[PDB]
Amino acid sequence: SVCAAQNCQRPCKDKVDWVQCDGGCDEWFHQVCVGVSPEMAENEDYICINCA
Amino acid sequence: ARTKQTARK
Ligand SMILES: [Zn+2]
Ligand SMILES: [Zn+2]
Repeated sequence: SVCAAQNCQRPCKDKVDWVQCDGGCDEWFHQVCVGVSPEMAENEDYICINCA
Repeated sequence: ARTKQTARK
């Protein structure tokens, strides 16, 4: 499964993490492909640069 | 945010 970030990779391994943007696009990213750090997305509303 | 983890294979 591929998510919608500019420079994304399709990992498809056992367990991979995703983030939803709360800045408007409501699309899913992988934490690594949209430059999210786990702590940040689980702490604050995550707003991709596209919605920023 | 809204997070998730998809488990494959
Ligand atoms: Zn966004
Ligand atoms: Zn991705």
